[PDB]
Amino acid sequence: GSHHHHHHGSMQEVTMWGDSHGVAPNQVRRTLVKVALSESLPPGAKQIRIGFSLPKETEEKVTALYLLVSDSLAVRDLPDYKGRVSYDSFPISKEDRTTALSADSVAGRRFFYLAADIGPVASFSRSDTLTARVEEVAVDGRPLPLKELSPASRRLYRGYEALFVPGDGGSRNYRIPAILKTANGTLIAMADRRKYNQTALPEDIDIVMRRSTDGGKSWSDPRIIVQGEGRNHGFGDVALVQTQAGKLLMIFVGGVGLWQSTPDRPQRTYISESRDEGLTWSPPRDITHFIFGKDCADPGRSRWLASFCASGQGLVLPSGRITFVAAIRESGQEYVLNNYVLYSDDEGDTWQLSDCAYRRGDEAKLSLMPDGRVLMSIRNQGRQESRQRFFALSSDDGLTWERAKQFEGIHDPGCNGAMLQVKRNGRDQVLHSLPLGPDGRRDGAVYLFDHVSGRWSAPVVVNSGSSAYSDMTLLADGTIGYFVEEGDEISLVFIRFVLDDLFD
Ligand SMILES: CC(=O)N[C@H]1[C@H]([C@H](O)[C@H](O)CO)O[C@@](O)(C(=O)O)C[C@@H]1O
Ligand SMILES: OC[C@H]1O[C@@H](O)[C@H](O)[C@@H](O)[C@H]1O
Ligand SMILES: OC[C@H]1O[C@@H](O)[C@H](O)[C@@H](O)[C@H]1O
Ligand SMILES: OC[C@H]1O[C@@H](O)[C@H](O)[C@@H](O)[C@H]1O
Repeated sequence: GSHHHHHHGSMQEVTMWGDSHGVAPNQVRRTLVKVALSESLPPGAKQIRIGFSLPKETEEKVTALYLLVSDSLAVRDLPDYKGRVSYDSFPISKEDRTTALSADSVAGRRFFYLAADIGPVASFSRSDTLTARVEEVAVDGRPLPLKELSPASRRLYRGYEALFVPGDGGSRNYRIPAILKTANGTLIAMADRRKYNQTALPEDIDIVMRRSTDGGKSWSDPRIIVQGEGRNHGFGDVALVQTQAGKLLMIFVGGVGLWQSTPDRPQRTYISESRDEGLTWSPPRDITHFIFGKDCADPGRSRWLASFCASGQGLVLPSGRITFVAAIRESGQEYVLNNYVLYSDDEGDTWQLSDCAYRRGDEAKLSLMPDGRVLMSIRNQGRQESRQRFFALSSDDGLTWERAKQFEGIHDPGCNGAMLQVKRNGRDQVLHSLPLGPDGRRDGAVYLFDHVSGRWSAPVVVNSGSSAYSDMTLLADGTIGYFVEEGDEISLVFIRFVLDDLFD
């Protein structure tokens, strides 16, 4: 083995991890440091003592400390599991720097969490972070060597909440975030309820929603909107818009996997609408026949094999044209997709396709440029070219397209993300979310592209660690809502900030 293992008895081993998830004001029992014993305290043990450090700056920002003890070693803050993780909570005065528990109180458990309640104040600047470190763990007065695997650094944001966490509602997993703000200010958050594992269609997957009518301060209980009915009969990959008439429209796929779809046995595209701010939804309407396959009225598309619209959001143009970008498989000989805009000029009654927007594309998004042109951002799938994100432009409201290399300059490890057109210090810019990588789904970042200089900013990492798909919206009061896949076993996390919190 990698280490020398002695033969004079059993050896307890202690591992610790500092936490780096984001936080927000007033949150309760936020983990700062996790400590794991390799085995239960031995039968004759009487006490464990944990000593720690916590800088004045962090002390000033918390209202209370605790030691939590659990039989489970959890990834996220213990309240995020809604009781599915059992734990006891032992208060510590915020000024103290040591705490002790009897072995009887520990009751055989191995997992300890130094946690804090967060106060009401913050600057939200890049440097506005919370930290602590466990400095000693002693059993019956005998210290143990600590293996430190990460430092603690929790950034304060104006809002931070995991909206879908593994195990919620009985679903093992969650993926594929979509966020919509309506004109009346309602927030609709949807996801794939990946009930048995984290894998894609053709697994059995449902679509789930939560809603907020207070700007994301509080969220409704999750509701299953579309129920999967078995393998090959699931649903997922939601994108959302609100039409000019006010109705909400969700588009999604169901059925077999993307690469299993064929013209005669497709993975289908469905739409559903809500006329009451997402409280109720119409039964899913299959619109596959407008796109491809056996029932399509255009014989030139009746042998196309598959199509899916990119999860997250579409775009409703000033004209009222409703758009989503589809990635379409035109040949069964190749694992290649081409992008086309799927659009409706009649509030979703009928749907048409643009001319081809991008060859060898993948999930793509739209945004409205200051002068009315439409910008497409296309996922780079298969490490093409220089591993950069791809872009294209339309000046005819999405009907025809030309590649726009002048917008290229950010790396894409091959992942969905989102755009917002913003104005900052009088300048028209694009905010784009993607993982930073490089070459992997790590470090969820945002970048600003300055339209006039044609240059991208350095990235700002919003959420360090494993990070994948993201969607973003602009709240009415100027805040940005950023809805991201955090972690290897994903939770979908809604983070609120203003641009100056990240770029100032
Ligand atoms: C309908 C469908 O399959 N959607 C899935 C897409 C596509 O497979 C790829 O974009 C095709 O290249 O990719 C994911 O698996 C991914 O990369 O995390 C998630 C998403 O659920
Ligand atoms: O023996 C039980 C142990 O409990 C500890 O708290 C103490 O510091 C040790 O000296 C030892 O007495
Ligand atoms: O107010 C009643 C509702 O009626 C619907 O037709 C419309 O989509 C909504 O935006 C809302 O107007
Ligand atoms: O990598 C940093 C973090 O992001 C994920 O990977 C995971 O949930 C955490 O265990 C941690 O590893």
